[PDB]
Amino acid sequence: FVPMAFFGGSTGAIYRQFSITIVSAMALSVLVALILTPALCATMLK
Amino acid sequence: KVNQDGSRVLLRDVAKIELGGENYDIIAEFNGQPASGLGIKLATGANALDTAAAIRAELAKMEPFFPSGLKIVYPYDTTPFVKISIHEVVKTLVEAIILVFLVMYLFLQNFRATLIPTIAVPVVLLGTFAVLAAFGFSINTLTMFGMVLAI
Amino acid sequence: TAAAIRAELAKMEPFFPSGLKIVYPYDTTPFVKISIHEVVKTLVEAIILV
Amino acid sequence: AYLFVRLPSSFLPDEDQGVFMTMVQLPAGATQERTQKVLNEVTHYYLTKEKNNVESVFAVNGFGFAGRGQNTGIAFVSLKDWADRPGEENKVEAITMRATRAFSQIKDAMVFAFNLPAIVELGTATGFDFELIDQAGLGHEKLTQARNQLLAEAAKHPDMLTSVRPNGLEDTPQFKIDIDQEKAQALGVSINDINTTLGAAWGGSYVNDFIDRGRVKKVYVMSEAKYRMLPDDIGDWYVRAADGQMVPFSAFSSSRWEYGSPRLERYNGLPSMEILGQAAPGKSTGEAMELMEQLASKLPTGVGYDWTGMSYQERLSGNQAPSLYAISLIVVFLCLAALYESWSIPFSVML
Amino acid sequence: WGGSYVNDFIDRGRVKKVYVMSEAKYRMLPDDIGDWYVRAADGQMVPFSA
Amino acid sequence: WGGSYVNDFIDRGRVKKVYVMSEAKYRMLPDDIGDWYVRAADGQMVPFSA
Amino acid sequence: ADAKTVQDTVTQVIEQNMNGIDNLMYMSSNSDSTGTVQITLTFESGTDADIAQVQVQNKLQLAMPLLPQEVQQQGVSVEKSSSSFLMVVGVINTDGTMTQEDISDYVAANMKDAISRTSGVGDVQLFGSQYAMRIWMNPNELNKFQLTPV
Amino acid sequence: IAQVQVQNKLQLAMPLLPQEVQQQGVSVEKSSSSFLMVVGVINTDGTMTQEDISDYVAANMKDAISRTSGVGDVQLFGSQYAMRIWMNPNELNKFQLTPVDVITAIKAQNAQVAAGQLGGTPPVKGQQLNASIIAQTRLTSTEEFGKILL
Ligand SMILES: CO[C@H]1/C=C/O[C@@]2(C)Oc3c(C)c(O)c4c(O)c(c(/C=N/N5CCN(C)CC5)c(O)c4c3C2=O)NC(=O)/C(C)=C\C=C\[C@H](C)[C@H](O)[C@@H](C)[C@@H](O)[C@@H](C)[C@H](OC(C)=O)[C@@H]1C
Repeated sequence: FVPMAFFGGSTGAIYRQFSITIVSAMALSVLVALILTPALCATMLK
Repeated sequence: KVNQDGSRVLLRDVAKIELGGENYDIIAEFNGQPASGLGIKLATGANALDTAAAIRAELAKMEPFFPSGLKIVYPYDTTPFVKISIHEVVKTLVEAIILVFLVMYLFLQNFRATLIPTIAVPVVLLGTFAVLAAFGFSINTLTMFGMVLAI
Repeated sequence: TAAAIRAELAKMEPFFPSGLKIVYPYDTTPFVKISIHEVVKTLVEAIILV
Repeated sequence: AYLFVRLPSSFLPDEDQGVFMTMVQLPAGATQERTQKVLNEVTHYYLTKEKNNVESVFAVNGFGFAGRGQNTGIAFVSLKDWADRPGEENKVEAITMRATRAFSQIKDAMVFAFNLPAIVELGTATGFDFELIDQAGLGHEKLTQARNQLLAEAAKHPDMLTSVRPNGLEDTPQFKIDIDQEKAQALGVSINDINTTLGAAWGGSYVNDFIDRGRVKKVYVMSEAKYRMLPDDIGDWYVRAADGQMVPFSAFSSSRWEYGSPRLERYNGLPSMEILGQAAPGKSTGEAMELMEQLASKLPTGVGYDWTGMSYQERLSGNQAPSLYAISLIVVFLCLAALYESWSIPFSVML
Repeated sequence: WGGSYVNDFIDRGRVKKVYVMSEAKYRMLPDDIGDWYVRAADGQMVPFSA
Repeated sequence: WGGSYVNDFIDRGRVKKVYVMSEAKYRMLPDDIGDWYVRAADGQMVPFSA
Repeated sequence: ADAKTVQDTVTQVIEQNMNGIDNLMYMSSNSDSTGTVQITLTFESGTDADIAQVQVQNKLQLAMPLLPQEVQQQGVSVEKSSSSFLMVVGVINTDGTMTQEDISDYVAANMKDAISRTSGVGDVQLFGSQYAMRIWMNPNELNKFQLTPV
Repeated sequence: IAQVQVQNKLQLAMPLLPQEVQQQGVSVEKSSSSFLMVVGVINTDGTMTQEDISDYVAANMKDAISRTSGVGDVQLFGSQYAMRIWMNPNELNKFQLTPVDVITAIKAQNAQVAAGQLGGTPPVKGQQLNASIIAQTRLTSTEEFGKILL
């Protein structure tokens, strides 16, 4: 996802936008995966 | 001038005098009827939407005191699109999290064990908007489809 | 911003009247390009002698 | 491999934003009264035909988007809601189209009507912006014809989907008046006295401010319309000489018609001349550009050129794509290798 | 002695200054001053040292 | 009556203004207007009441 | 003024002073045969408009004392906006009680000045004109009584 | 920013400056001190001279160099072309003339004049002709400056 935020030029800041949102959020996914979903699973399930 | 006899010559004697336009280059009309208007361009770098809010808010203050039957009408204007526009995409962002609740039902089949994956989707998103905000970015079309793809 | 000079001068050469020549008398810039080449040289030697 | 190569690229899709524009370009120096005729003809087409979509038409005559004049006007068309307009016959992508062929027919002057490209404050309208430039003080004449040369060659080469035009200079008949300083300074007339008269009456004068209804405004001396429309009206103006005797213009003047420009353009400080044009469905955008430069070498001496707008943003953009995707390939590999502890297992997930 | 910017004119298409000075002669030494005569009400040129 | 600012002069190495207006004695009451005369076309002093 | 005269009297004089301006990409300009210059300096992307505008201005200013009194009089203007319209605002009268002449003027005198002062409004265009005291001379009369427009 | 504060304070002085210094100069800009380079320009074959070239560069290449990326100020070694009247007092005083008379004559015989148009701004309802009126014009040739009736 990141190598497109490195386009530069008039485009670049078009893509740079996508890249950022996706690579953030995706980290918040990995972060949440380890905190919310592990508990909250073992707090409600089966 | 005054001249020999008592007759004096006033300006009015050698020229019609009337209230009239600084320059007659621009005649407008709104559906073939008599009109006027301000054509407004956006300050370089300014926020289109925020600025429009104000152009309106000012106009708001001006109406109470117009003459007899003078009405503001809003011809051209890009603003409402951008609004409807991004909001349509925000719709296709809710309904997609509601349509992930269902597919977590045809494979799981529990009221409160379907949430655990669908209640950790709009957690991850809400926090992006926040990270967006930190990194100075906007909620723009590019930035929403960035989130629908994210889903 | 010294490429720019010559890249512009380039541009305005062809339309010069008969027998007009740009010369580059006093220009501090090829000193930069050497000064730096040298200090790269000592970087490889510095690796070499280690 | 193919499919990919058998696919056209692009930037961002056009969108029906529920508003569009419509130009009105009259043949340079045509009366505003005539420009209204067009405008009204335009107004009614929308208001009657497209009646099911067009909710409002704010038609403005006199207003040039980069060229003020009597020969120009613009119409701001706003449609009803997107809801009330099903199917692509009710999108701007066609509402326009139809209107374009609806005018650009029963006419004498050209009437471009179109939806403006989304997210493209000058970006990708896959045309080019050739600026034709004078670089040895040739003059306006030369440059005009020098461009006519390039313009006419570009005609011979339509073999690359093109529409190569200028930005509407096109000289226009204008009326010279040569005051005879000498005849005047001999008839006891001051040139200044002459000058103000012709000026002030024919191009009004801004004298000073007055107050109208608590606002400061401006005062203007000028002629009345009907004593300044045809050249045989300069007859009407006399001018008082020092002996008090009233002399008529035709005693220190003289005139003949001529051709001159109603718009002088310049680029980077030099008299220039902008040429637009494109590559539609056919050759590459940088192929077109190339040809242009080559016949731009044929052009007479002292004539040069440069690229502006979108054609400036072509020859720069940072560093391409299959290069920043090779650095992605490498970087994805090493990551899997890193995880899987091998050079071998990466090729399992990358494939 | 100083010259004076008067107007602009159009040289080959580019606006340039239009000055008015004096040949270098009668614009050098303290006696040159004498050479310049100033007209008067009546109609007589007067020696600058009047 | 109001005072007018004519131009500058240098006072001890410093530029400073030069104003010009009626001494206080001749600019107090409406009945003081009388005092002021203006040289007309032919060159005869005229009173304000005129 | 006529296009050539606009150019050779305003335009040329202005361009000639445009320089030592950071991040300047290129500079195009028009001279109408209405009598209207539009010199427009495009800046490299990322550049600070606030400053770009500052620098553009500091040069104009050196030229200013050289433009005809007539042009100063009208007010030369330096703005920073997009070429395109953000919006158009319409004003009509439903009684039919006012003219095109009046609605332009109402607008001008009563509504324009604040919108243009509104932060973010880089440019305003008045579709029509404010009033002015119009002295439409007649040249026969003017002669009858032995008077020039002077 | 430094540029700006400097320009902001400079304004408070401007009013108090001789309205001749004002009438001309006053510039505030980001100075350096050392020429980065000195691109000079010669002629190989007598078709050009000091004044000849020193004006080519002046009026053909300076403006664009002085406007290229990264470029600071630009000191031009020599001087651009000017219409040059070199007065003769003996020939003058002979025909009973002061340099005034000359300056006047120039100011009067070389100068560009505005002049409105046929089919003007607001036209009489009929009307079907619109074009510029081109009055007096600027003098371009060493020769025409020769013929200034004095
Ligand atoms: C790709 O760009 C397009 C849209 C930009 O979008 C938009 C919103 O922003 C614009 C910019 C930034 C311009 O700079 C511009 C412009 O410079 C121009 C006209 C048009 N004016 N006409 C109307 C009345 N009258 C003032 C003169 C002519 C424009 O409308 C625009 C324009 C707007 O439209 N040119 C003139 O005013 C002059 C002095 C001469 C032109 C003569 C010929 C007639 C034109 O060149 C024709 C052949 C076409 O070139 C255009 C119609 C283009 O459309 C197409 C299909 O090619 C148009 C530029």
